[PDB]
Amino acid sequence: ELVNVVDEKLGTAYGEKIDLNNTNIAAFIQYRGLYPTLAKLIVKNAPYESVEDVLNIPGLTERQKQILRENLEHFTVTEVETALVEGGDRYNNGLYK
Amino acid sequence: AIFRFLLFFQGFHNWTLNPFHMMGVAGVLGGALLCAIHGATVENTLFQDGEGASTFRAFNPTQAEETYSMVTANRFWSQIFGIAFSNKRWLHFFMLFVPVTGLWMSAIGVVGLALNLRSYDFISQEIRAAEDPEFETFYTKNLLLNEGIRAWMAPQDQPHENFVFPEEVLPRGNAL
Amino acid sequence: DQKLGANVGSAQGPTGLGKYLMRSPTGEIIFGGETMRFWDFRGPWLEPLRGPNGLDLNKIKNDIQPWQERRAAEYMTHAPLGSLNSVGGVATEINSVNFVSP
Amino acid sequence: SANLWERFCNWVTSTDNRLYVGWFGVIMIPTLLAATICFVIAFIAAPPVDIDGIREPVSGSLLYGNNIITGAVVPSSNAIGLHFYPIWEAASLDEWLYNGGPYQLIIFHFLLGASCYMGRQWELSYRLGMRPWICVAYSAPLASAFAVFLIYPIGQGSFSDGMPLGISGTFNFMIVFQAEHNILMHPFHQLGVAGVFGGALFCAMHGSLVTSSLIRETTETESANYGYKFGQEEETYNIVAAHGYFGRLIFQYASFNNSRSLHFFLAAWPVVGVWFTALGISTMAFNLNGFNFNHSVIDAKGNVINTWADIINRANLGMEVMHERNAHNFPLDLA
Amino acid sequence: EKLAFYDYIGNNPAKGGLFRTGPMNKGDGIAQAWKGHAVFRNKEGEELFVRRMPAFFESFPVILTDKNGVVKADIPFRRAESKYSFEQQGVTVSFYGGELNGQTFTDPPTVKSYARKAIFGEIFEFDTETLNSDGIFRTSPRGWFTFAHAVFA
Amino acid sequence: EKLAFYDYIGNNPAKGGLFRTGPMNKGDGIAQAWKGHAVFRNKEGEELFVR
Amino acid sequence: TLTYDDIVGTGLANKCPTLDDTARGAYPIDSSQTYRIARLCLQPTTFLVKEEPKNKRQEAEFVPTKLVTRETTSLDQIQGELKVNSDGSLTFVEEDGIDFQPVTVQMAGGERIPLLFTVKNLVASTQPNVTSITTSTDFKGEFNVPSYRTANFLDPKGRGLASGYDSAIALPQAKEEELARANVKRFSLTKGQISLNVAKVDGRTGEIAGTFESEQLSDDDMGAHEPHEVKIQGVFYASIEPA
Amino acid sequence: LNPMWRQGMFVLPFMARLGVTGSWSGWSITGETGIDPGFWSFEGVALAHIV
Amino acid sequence: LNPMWRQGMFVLPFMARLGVTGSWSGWSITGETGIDPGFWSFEGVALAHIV
Amino acid sequence: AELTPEVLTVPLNSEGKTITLTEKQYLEGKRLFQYACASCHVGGITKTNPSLDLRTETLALATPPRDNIEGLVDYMKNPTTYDGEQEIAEVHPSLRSADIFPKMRNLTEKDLVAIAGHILVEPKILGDKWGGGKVYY
Ligand code: CLA
Ligand code: CLA
Ligand code: CLA
Ligand code: CLA
Ligand SMILES: CC(C)=CCC/C(C)=C/CC/C(C)=C/CC/C(C)=C/CC/C(C)=C/CC/C(C)=C/CC/C(C)=C/CC/C(C)=C/CC/C(C)=C/CC1=CC(=O)C(C)=C(C)C1=O
Ligand SMILES: CCCCCCCCCCCCCCCC(=O)OC[C@H](CO[C@@H]1O[C@H](CS(=O)(=O)O)[C@@H](O)[C@H](O)[C@H]1O)OC(=O)CCCCCCCCCCCCCCC
Ligand SMILES: [Ca+2]
Ligand SMILES: [Cl-]
Repeated sequence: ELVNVVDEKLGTAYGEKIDLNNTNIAAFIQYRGLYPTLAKLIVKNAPYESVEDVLNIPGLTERQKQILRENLEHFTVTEVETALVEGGDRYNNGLYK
Repeated sequence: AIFRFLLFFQGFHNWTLNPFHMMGVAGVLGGALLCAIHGATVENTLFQDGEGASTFRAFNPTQAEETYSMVTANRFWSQIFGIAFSNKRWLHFFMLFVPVTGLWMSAIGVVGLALNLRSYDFISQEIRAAEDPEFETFYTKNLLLNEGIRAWMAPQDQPHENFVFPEEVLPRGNAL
Repeated sequence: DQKLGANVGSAQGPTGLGKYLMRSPTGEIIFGGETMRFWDFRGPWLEPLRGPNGLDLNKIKNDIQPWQERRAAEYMTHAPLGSLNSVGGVATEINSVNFVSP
Repeated sequence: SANLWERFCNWVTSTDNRLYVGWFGVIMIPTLLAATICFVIAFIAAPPVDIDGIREPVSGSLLYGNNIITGAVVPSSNAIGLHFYPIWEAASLDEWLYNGGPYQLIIFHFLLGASCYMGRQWELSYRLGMRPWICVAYSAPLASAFAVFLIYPIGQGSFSDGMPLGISGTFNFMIVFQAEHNILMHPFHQLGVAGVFGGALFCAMHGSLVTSSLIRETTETESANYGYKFGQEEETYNIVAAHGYFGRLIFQYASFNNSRSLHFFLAAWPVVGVWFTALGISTMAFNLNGFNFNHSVIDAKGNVINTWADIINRANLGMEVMHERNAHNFPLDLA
Repeated sequence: EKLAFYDYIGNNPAKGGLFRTGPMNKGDGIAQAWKGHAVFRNKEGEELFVRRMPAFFESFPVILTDKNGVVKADIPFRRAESKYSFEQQGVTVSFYGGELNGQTFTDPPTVKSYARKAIFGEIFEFDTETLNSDGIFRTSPRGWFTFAHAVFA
Repeated sequence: EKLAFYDYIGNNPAKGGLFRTGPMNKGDGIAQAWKGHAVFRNKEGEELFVR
Repeated sequence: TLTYDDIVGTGLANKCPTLDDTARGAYPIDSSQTYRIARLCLQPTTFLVKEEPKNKRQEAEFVPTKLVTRETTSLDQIQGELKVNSDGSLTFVEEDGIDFQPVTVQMAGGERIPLLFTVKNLVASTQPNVTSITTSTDFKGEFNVPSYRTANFLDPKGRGLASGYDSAIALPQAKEEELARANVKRFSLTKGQISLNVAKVDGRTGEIAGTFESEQLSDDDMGAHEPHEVKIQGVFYASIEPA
Repeated sequence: LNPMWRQGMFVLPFMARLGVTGSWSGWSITGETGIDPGFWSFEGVALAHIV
Repeated sequence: LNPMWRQGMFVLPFMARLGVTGSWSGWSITGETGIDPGFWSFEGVALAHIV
Repeated sequence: AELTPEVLTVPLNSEGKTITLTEKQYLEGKRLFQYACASCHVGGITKTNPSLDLRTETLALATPPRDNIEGLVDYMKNPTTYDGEQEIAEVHPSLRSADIFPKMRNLTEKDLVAIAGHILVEPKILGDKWGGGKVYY
């Protein structure tokens, strides 16, 4: 049947925590020291099979890995949704103030 | 406080799309034309009754001859517009009729807006717009403008309703 | 956004036209958005990014200079939009920045 | 033959023509026939136009689902901007109708002809020995069409931003304009409605005063109009009885007794008022908008105390935030 | 049922249009039965309330608040940052008395459908077939008589 | 298909009525496709023909 | 070489570079030295739209169409590695570039057929054992065709997928089952086929040229109607370099 | 659920406000049966005026 | 299966009998594409007479 | 309903210590805020990057914390990204870059304290308005 994949996504982990595989980059601005450098790395570094897989990003300094560990409770992960990832919408989804 | 009355009527009643309002403007706009056109037609079809350039003094406050060539005026317009008056009595009655009839029509339209019996939509249009997502007219466009007006104004324009419209419920295009 | 890791060259906007870069009617690579109407603009700050076919995706990708970024920022926040009473911005803006382009 | 060309010039300029095809007419008559014929065909059978250059065609013709009130001739694409788009600039007509080609062909020919129409309104006045200036009254409505069809587009950087050729299409032009420029709060527009309201007012004033002070020459059961013959020597109304009444309505010195001073005012008012309204659209075409009193009156602590000026801003944001849904990609609307 | 029926905006003479001809039935359709009172609740069991449609509005948004008027749930426009979507709140709907009496619905779409309906007051079951209705409100005789005479006068 | 179509009485001009207005399509409907030749047979295998 | 001004308004900018009749040589592949494509470019020449055989399945063919938009069709600035494979073949793998252009073409009836002509995520391959790239050294592979309109796009009535209205707000009390398809927006994602067959090599500077043929689906308009099959023929130009 | 004011009735209500609430065919505005409106039924009123 | 004579066309056939078999929009009576009818297309004929 | 010194009491440093501004400093800040910020920071937002605003909470979760006089002042001298892992004085007005941003030349330590104070006092007065954009206008 016909369903709005996005409105359905909001009934899962996404919609409750920062989805490492879908959620737009700006969402990382709600936690200390994640935005610029790390959010870019997280988003840029394709999907993850589990939240912890973020700790495995090649190059992460020991401090970055520390920070990531702290905020894991604010992340989750769900199937990559095209409607939410296509068009590069994770770097700019047409929303501002 | 009157400009919002205008904007309101657009947003809520889609007043501009009302047949009576249109007649209204047709009368006021058309009435402001007769005013201008007749005035100019007279000042530039005047007879010479003085030796000065400022022909204002050259006027006979005590009737007698016509101060402007009604016969010349007729021929002028009859050649530039194709149609032209030729009975000052009618030309002047016309000038009463046009703007007075206009305002009367614009009134009726509002008398209907009282009961909210507006001229908001065209049903045939909405039905096709529902089934077919690629059908777009300057009409559909306008209705969306109304939606925005209502949603963004209603809160501070109707305090007694204690409206609270979460940012996420607020209709908005892209980027803006 | 490019600094945030976005590939400007292949970015697809809502209409499917090209969020950041698109083509003009005669084939040249220009900026996207409503700004497609001003693809005839030439200027010191922007020229070094233009190639023989219009905006070069390689220069744009790594030759943007800081003086240009702040130039763009400066001019962006100083567009010739204002009110009679001299309130810079869009008719819906708030009072604060008293300015109207010469 | 007294000399063909010499004759030609005598015919053209002839004041014995049913319609005075003038010298200006020689340019007018063809340009206006192109504009009208193209319009009528467009409005009836033209296909959808991608006005906003974002590949989202807006159909505005009858045969494509429109009626008189909604239907319109859609402005050229925004991808075209201010570029000249003549039929011979398109790979095919199919491409030309899609990019809103007809619009330019229409606006350019009309504005051209409508100008010559003014030039003619002088010429005939010359050939007939009457004073000029009538054409100067017509300079106001023309200067508006110009402002709405050419000045605003030049200023805004695209013809896609010019007023559409249709009823609803015009309402769109207004609603959006207001949002981006807050025109109701601009002096020039206010003077415009003053001229228009005033016009209609005075038009009713004169009209009534005169018709009400007509010298009786008609039966009780005979049209009061017949009491006038085309080509009269004396006047058909008592301008002294007229002034007598109106002078008592308000007060003597606030009433006209000089038909010439009356008629000048009658013409001067609307034309001057509309001149400013035309200058309004032409001024706001360079983003010098109406007064912005947003968050002006604030209280002792700093809180913002709203005025009707603010309630207007909300209504404006709605229009702003909703117009051209998919056309914006960035924060500020600078186009 | 009769009593519930009067509590439906589709009988408010202030809804309608000048050229929206015919009976009120060519609009929402011939009323068949009262589906019942709809009570909306969210995961915590809290009972929500649907903000009704003021006659002024042709279209109105779906917003849900508690007794104190605090917005608890709604149907978002831009989902990008929605905090109260029916999904995130586990909103459900239950009916009492009427067609849907004793039943409950929990799948977001169905819940939102009825929520979208609650806005007009008591939810009813219409027969749109017969008169080939279009689903656009029309005014009552009270409304027409009032308009005609206000004009004539 | 075209050839088969001509062998259909619904294209015979002698069928119709004086006040049966409109195109032939308002009648039997817009032709979409040829279902095919129908061959009728009875228990004995004999082939029958429709008058 | 020509400057920007030497091309502006001529339409030349929407034209992939060309090699002269001479350049019909062959470029060598070290197989122990990584190679990449500094610039792949695709220029459309024709857009054919396979017609729906009506109900009467009679086998359908592709038909030419008029380009209703203008000279904005070309794909340029494509880039990626041209890794050499064990069996001695070559596979190109795109990374980034102007890899898509929204094209709209009309047909016999007058129907506009919009498509998102692209080659996103290209993975072209060649014949096994290809020490040197000769004339006609077929490249074949698939790519991805994302929805024409992205998530944020709103239809004339405000309805959208990632944003916009939930239903037909213009018909407050209408049955919804019929309107289902047009209210619920779906984001289509599909595969495409393309083949780049060389025609001109130039081992000297390492820049090959040729012609391509690709097939893909057109816009389904947020899943409101079925997509049309499209075939696209044109020419290409690639700049191979060691790097 | 389907009273006169839902069926775009305009004259029928003014006839009930003063007494006429039945039809010669048996039914009645209030919804009763077996009632005998006599001659002054909606039909009756309508008849009268025509004459 | 759906030629002019099924669509209640009356003038369209008389225009094909003498040559005009195409439209400025691209299609053609015989069912071909890419054809260029020139000016004398059904539209053309229709245009001419009006003038 | 007035700007009491109770409202002009904003956090001075990270260690809880506070400072109390005066109606003179406030107005002065407000004036300076217009002179060198409004251009891009009108009403607490950020035109050239709408993702980061001047909301006290936003400044609180910044890195280092910029939700106090000390914080904001440092920033106005040597600006950094939200995680602080990168100095941006080259594309953001600051003291160490007044040659590039002339408006910042006049600005003296007195001025910097006022501007900083303004940023912390505004939300106290306007509330939600200060952070959000057109939605709250
Ligand atoms: C082409 C553009 C156009 C035009 C020509 C008109 C024209 C008109 N509109 Mg209109 N309108 C437009 C666009 C336009 N509109 C748009 C875009 C909108 C937004 C949707 C509206 C919304 C709108 C509304 C909501 C209304 C109109 C109305 C009217 C009409 C009545 C105006 C009148 O004469 O007041 C005359 C004012 C009076 C009330 C007359 C009595 C006033 C006394 C005599 C004056 C006393 C003065 C005093 C002595 C001096 C003291 C003052 C002191 C300050 C000195 C008029 C026909 C109104 C109408 O239709 O009402 C019937 C109306 O309600 N319009
Ligand atoms: C209550 C009736 C009323 C009145 C008094 C006004 C009055 C006015 N409207 Mg207005 N308006 C009304 C209803 C009314 N409106 C309605 C119902 C609508 C539609 C919703 C509008 C829509 C509207 C618009 C859109 C605009 C106005 C504007 C104006 C102002 C200039 C209009 C003008 O030039 O008229 C033309 C008529 C004249 C030429 C008569 C002039 C008479 C004036 C009032 C002076 C009177 C003299 C004064 C009494 C002093 C005499 C004392 C002396 C003898 C000692 C004016 C103050 C304009 C404005 O805002 O400008 C600032 C404007 O843009 N109105
Ligand atoms: C004024 C008294 C009146 C009233 C209040 C009603 C009311 C009603 N009638 Mg009705 N009717 C009336 C008189 C009246 N009728 C008369 C005299 C007749 C005999 C012709 C009918 C015949 C009739 C029928 C046959 C039907 C109704 C129906 C209905 C109902 C549906 C409403 C409707 O269709 O609106 C329609 C309203 C309009 C379209 C508005 C008309 C406004 C016009 C267009 C304005 C014209 C402007 C003018 C040209 C401008 C020029 C002026 C300029 C030159 C200066 C409604 C209760 C229907 C019903 O049965 O419902 C089930 C129905 O089927 N009526
Ligand atoms: C005689 C030439 C002629 C012919 C052969 C046709 C034939 C046709 N037309 Mg047609 N048409 C014609 C002239 C003609 N038209 C003209 C002049 C017009 C302009 C008004 C039209 C306008 C027109 C339209 C708009 C349409 C057609 C259509 C059609 C087709 C459908 C057939 C039809 O509807 O039958 C209808 C036949 C009748 C109802 C018979 C009328 C007989 C009357 C009732 C007799 C009157 C008797 C008289 C009063 C007695 C008084 C005498 C007594 C006092 C002594 C058909 C091919 C339709 C088509 O397009 O199909 C898809 C269609 O939509 N035509
Ligand atoms: C292909 C298709 C279908 C095309 C469609 C195109 C399109 C969309 C068109 C739609 C048009 C449309 C339907 C518009 C609706 C508007 C309309 C009909 C409104 C309703 C009108 C109405 C009943 C309302 C009442 C208000 C009213 C009475 C206004 C009337 C205004 C009116 C007619 C004024 C006429 C003004 C005018 C130009 C007259 C000039 C007269 C003249 C030449 C005088 C010159 C002159 C001056 C002198 O001084 C002297 C001395 C002489 C001698 C003299 O001559
Ligand atoms: C690409 C180029 C195309 C060129 C086209 C070919 C040339 C033009 C052919 C014209 C054929 C049509 C004849 C028209 C007759 C006529 O108008 O009246 C006949 C009168 C009498 O003419 C008088 O007529 C006299 C002859 S007679 O009286 O007609 O017998 C004659 O002797 C005298 O010279 C003459 O002035 O014509 C005139 O008074 C001259 C003015 C003609 C004005 C032309 C139309 C103006 C249109 C303005 C724009 C309107 C826009 C659309 C609005 C709907
Ligand atoms: Ca097809
Ligand atoms: Cl719009």
